[PDB]
Amino acid sequence: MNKHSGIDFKQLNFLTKLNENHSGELWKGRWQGNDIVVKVLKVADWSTRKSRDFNEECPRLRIFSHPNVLPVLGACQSPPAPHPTLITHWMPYGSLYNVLHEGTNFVVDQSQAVKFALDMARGMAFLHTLEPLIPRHALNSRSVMIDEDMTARISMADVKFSFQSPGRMYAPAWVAPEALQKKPEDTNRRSADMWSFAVLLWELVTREVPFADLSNMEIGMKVALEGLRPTIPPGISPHVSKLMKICMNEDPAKRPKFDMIVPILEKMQDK
Amino acid sequence: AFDTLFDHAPDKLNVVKKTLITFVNKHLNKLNLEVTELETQFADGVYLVLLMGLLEGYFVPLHSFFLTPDSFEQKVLNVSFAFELMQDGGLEKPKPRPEDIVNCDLKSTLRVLYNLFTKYRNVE
Ligand SMILES: Nc1ncnc2c1ncn2[C@@H]1O[C@H](COP(=O)(O)OP(=O)(O)OP(=O)(O)O)[C@@H](O)[C@H]1O
Ligand SMILES: [Mg+2]
Repeated sequence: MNKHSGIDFKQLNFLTKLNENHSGELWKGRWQGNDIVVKVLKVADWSTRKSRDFNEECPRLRIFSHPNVLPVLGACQSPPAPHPTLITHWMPYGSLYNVLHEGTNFVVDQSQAVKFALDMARGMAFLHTLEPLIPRHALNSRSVMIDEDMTARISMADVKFSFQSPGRMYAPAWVAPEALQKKPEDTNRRSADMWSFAVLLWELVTREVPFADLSNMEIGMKVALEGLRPTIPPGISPHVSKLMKICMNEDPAKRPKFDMIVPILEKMQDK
Repeated sequence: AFDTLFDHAPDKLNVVKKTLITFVNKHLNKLNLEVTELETQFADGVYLVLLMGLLEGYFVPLHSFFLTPDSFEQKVLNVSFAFELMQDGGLEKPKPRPEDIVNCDLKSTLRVLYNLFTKYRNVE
């Protein structure tokens, strides 16, 4: 039997285009009474093998059991769809990146920033209980969405597929030094993800894009080969400094697990 | 087009060469790497891959290509990968074979770089 036929591409209402980039395009749309985004993956040298892989990789993103994980609602198989396509619920505030760096109406306060950190840590702790890990899931501020009640949610629609831009990294500033250089199979993936969270902490503290003045190639090559790191921000609380420093330990084995830092972040909220 | 520029214009050819020496050094110097000879330092494919990332806005994970190729086969793979990235950037499939770059066919080394310069002129 064929378990899942996926979502009918013909049923999607494409309203307005939000982006076109190296992956394909992103639209705001509607489907069966849902406000959604539609991610259209435009893949060179599409093949039956890659289409098979898309349909096996997509179900793992359909995670409906944790408030800080944003599931892929479903996917359109290609064929019969024009391109491999995935849909997710529309998050009114966009990405964490948008909220922190492109917010024209308000600046989120630091209590909200701490809550974002807790939300992300809870979602990553849950994802780290999956066996095996979801492959090619990178944590960065573009791959977390902010829902209508300001809940931060890990974006499963931003997990790269096996065929999607292999050999390229468009957000290296969040990637652990070892993960810039070694195959994922030769890295502790959970520890590499904690480095990404440490960079998120830095981002929430500075309200700056990490290494904003450098190109992605410069970032990856200098972090991997020249010991380039974000500078600890000056005059923040010792408690935040110590947390940032241990999550960004040069030794992957010494970085904490997400379920270890969730109680620290809980105690950092307001009584 | 480019055949006439190589074969039947030595004065113009050297105006384009110095250009390409400035062009690739403009970008690779950001990685503390210098290009002093257009005809032999792109042959192993490494600087072509690094250049493509600098020009199209991505990092290439080091496990995705051979940073220090140890064989003719590895350089050919690097160059082929760089040509794939060129095609991902909108260029049509380059006319030289990847082995021609690894064998320093200057008309091929210059043609690849010429099409890179032409396309990525305004890039900083
Ligand atoms: N579920 C969503 N709800 C609302 N806006 C979203 C949602 N997902 C993405 N967006 C928005 O659309 C923009 C473009 O995202 P897009 O996925 O196309 O590019 P990207 O995340 O930078 O790269 P990539 O293709 O690798 O995922 C985002 O910056 C964000 O503002
Ligand atoms: Mg995305």
